[PDB]
Amino acid sequence: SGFRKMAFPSGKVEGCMVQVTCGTTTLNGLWLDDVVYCPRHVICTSEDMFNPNYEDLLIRKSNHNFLVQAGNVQLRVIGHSMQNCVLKLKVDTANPKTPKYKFVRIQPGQTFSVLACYNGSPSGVYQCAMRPNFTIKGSFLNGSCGSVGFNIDYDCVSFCYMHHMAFPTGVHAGTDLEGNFYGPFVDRQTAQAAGTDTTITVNVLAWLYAAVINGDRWFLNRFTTTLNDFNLVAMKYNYEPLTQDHVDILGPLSAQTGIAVLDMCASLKELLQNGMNGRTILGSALLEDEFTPFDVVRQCSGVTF
Amino acid sequence: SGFRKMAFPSGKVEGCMVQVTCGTTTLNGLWLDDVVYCPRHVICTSEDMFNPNYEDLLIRKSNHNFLVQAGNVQLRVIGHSMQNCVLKLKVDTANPKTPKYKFVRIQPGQTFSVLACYNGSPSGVYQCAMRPNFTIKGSFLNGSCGSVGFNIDYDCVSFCYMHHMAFPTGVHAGTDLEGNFYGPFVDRQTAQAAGTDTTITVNVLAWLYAAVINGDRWFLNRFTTTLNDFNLVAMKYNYEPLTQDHVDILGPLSAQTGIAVLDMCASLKELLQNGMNGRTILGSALLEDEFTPFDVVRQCSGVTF
Ligand SMILES: *[C@H](O)[C@H](C[C@H](C)C(=O)NC)NC(=O)[C@H](CC1CC1)NC(=O)c1cc2c(OC)cccc2[nH]1
Ligand SMILES: *[C@H](O)[C@H](C[C@H](C)C(=O)NC)NC(=O)[C@H](CC1CC1)NC(=O)c1cc2c(OC)cccc2[nH]1
Repeated sequence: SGFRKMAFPSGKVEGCMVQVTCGTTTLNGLWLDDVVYCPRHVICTSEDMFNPNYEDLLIRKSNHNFLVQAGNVQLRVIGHSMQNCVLKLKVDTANPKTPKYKFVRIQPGQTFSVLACYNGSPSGVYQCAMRPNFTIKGSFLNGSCGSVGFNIDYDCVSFCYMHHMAFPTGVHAGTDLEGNFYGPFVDRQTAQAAGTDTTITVNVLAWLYAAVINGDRWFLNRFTTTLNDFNLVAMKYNYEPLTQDHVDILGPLSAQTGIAVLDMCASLKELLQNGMNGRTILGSALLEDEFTPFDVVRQCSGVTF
Repeated sequence: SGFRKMAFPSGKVEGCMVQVTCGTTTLNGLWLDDVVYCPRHVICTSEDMFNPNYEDLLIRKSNHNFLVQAGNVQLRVIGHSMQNCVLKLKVDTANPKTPKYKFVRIQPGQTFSVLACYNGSPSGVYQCAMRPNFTIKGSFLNGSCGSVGFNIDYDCVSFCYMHHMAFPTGVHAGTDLEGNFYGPFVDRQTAQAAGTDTTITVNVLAWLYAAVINGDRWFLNRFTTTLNDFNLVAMKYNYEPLTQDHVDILGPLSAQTGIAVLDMCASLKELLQNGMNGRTILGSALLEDEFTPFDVVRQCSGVTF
């Protein structure tokens, strides 16, 4: 009953957040076993940001130049190394609150929860989608770098995002936990254009299925379409093409609700061509594309962790 | 940079969630010190729901009739008592993860985070507002009763909501943790009309201030209004009257942005009378009223817990 943008419970990730200070810069790190993972630009100065030689800057630094605090406890650094755009700080204490975890590189269209942190301390949690242009629309202030994004599956935390930078228009960019950026961005203060974003078609369809499950049906029309004729309209409206793999992924939702995927497409096609005409869908006046099919099923069947 | 509906980190509340079983019914409870708090209708049968004598039903029950599980650990019940619509189960073990906490009865217009739980296990977290008609728009399935809503202030969890029931239209109702319902509802399966809801004016104004802080200014007009002429338009549009206490509460936001509260009102008045004309505000096509002034300041100044 009801449908909300829902984040994963954040307690397993809260117990892993730490503060990392090198010189004047303080940001957040992720403490798993005896390793702290943080963005490498913590070793930069204000004037290094425009073109840092990260490898050279790291030469200057010794283990003791890294202050790592977990709450009020200082963690002794005993090894440091770079992996892509992330720093790995080996510490002499293993995090006793380490959950079962994996590092995963997510694909565009997938969603995850963000635990926004400042000074090693969690501020809030919200749900984000990795946009087709490899950005995310989050809420991050100065000092938020090192905040992570994650999914939970029973007991396993799958970390998929670490925050590195913000751009004009509330656009945020980051890396996986192996340090590789999503999309063509660098941890450098230079002109960096995010590509044009598009709407995640399969997530819109998922959210329409969620509307029917929850009672909204005014938009269900009397038509059907082929896959090809739908992707002609999607491209005109800056929607991702719908692939057969997407059709298969909506399968279980189609079976629950009795609406074949291509009938939902016909209903979507008319929403894009005529608009909503003042009406709302699940309390929204815009088509929502930040729910995956799996997000819908979770919320609607009550999957716990 | 960016603005999102943001929940509090839920880890302090996760460590308090337990499963309570009496007979066939299982729901969630909140374990603080040596006490478990849960909705009293856990002692009901399917046919008792229409008109339960809760006091009489509780006579039948003994301490051992209550199964309380925290994860895989069974907690021994050693005392039971009713307080309004909540049950208090004294247990022989004190929750070692009890945070600093208070029980608070919130006022309409205030927001809080909900930790939706099933079988004592957290499923997700999201942010809700207590509507003027004393309902909330959440996402709750069968088995969600006992899930709680809360705010966090530095280290203190202020519990303000416990979930008891759902009504047609994704409308949800519950109690404070002293067991008293918000609004005129009873824990009975009978016809129960929620009053007409209205829009929380002061939260809309807060969210407009958040838009200006974040860069959206197209809606700022060249006009001002008095308090009285604004409340004439608000009432026509099902908006709560704006009180001087609300004007004072928006004070700090007005000072940050340089927009006097009554100028924002003039800008709001024109949005209500002409609509948005296809435009969006902070990525929304509807005026949003589930951010308090304090929610805006938190998100925009980076308050941590
Ligand atoms: C890390 O705390 C910080 C997070 C930012 C502040 C956030 O989410 N809101 C501010 N990251 C940060 O400042 C980046 C620095 C490391 C990558 C080197 N830089 C930026 O985020 C940044 C650079 C630019 C820019 O360069 C030109 C133009 C416009 C905006 C911008 N933002
Ligand atoms: C507790 O798990 C459960 C939560 C519900 C199911 C939820 O959030 N989605 C289902 N609470 C529950 O079922 C309530 C029982 C205790 C108060 C006695 N009852 C209802 O929620 C309820 C009663 C009615 C009704 O009576 C007439 C008409 C329409 C809807 C309704 N819902």
